[PDB]
Amino acid sequence: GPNANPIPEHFFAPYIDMSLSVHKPLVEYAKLTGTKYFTLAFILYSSVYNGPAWAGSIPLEKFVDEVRELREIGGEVIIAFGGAVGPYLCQQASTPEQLAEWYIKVIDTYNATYLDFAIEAGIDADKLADALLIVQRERPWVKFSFTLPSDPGIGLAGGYGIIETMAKKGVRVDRVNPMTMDYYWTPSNAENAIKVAENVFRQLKQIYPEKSDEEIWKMIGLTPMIGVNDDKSVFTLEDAQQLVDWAIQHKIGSLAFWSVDRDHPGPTGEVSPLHRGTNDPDWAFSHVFVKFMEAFGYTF
Ligand SMILES: [Mg+2]
Repeated sequence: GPNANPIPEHFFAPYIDMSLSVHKPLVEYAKLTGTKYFTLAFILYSSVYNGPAWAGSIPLEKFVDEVRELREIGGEVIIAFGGAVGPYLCQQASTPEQLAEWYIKVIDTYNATYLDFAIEAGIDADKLADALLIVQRERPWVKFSFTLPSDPGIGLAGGYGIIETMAKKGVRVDRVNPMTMDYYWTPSNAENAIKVAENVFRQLKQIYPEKSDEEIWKMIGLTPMIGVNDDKSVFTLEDAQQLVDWAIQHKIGSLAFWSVDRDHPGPTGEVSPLHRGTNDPDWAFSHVFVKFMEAFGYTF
């Protein structure tokens, strides 16, 4: 369309922390990473603006021009809410109507076609669902993704209840995107990411028993944390390659990772927003994950 582009059927849209002072133009990241799709993170409640803002108080509209320029090369974005720290819009809003108004302001500012709810903290899932019923009614072209903590012993944790609530309420669930990271008791590697994927497959089959195997895999995305994780385990470049190959074979809907600005070498094991604590060259993980899209027709 004139102000929005198609996202491929099998896509890779890694997270960019928009609040970092190192932030490059989106078009520059496209050139460097090889992907022209990104998940922009995170919108939170700003007390200063009494509404949505990046990391809870950078002006909402700051990146409109960057998104326009990315769209000029055929790129597109997913706008993400939430993340590790609150206050989330869905926590601060007193009513689902207020919450939907805020989500719609974000959609309208960016002409967004896809939203991501990265729900890590405790929330009122009923209020969220009620808000999203309003959003999908008013903005019926906007897809919803849910990015949620996971563990290779269980699949989704409390986030399972969120998806259950969505499905019951009749809220569209376009993507379920477990965060395959930070288990603490077992390492963040490809084997464990695949176990999470399999568990989530079973979880979604329970909610949507009428869906085919291929329909369920299409709903699933996986998001590792590249290189060193918060628990000192390391999701390696070999893990990336193994996961990409598995993802291609299973024809899953999407991959992402935390994060674009971490895709640089750094001192071994150091946790940073600016590098991944491994020795792989700049953009090495990005280039491996792009192979997922390339299997299914993508070229850039
Ligand atoms: Mg929120």
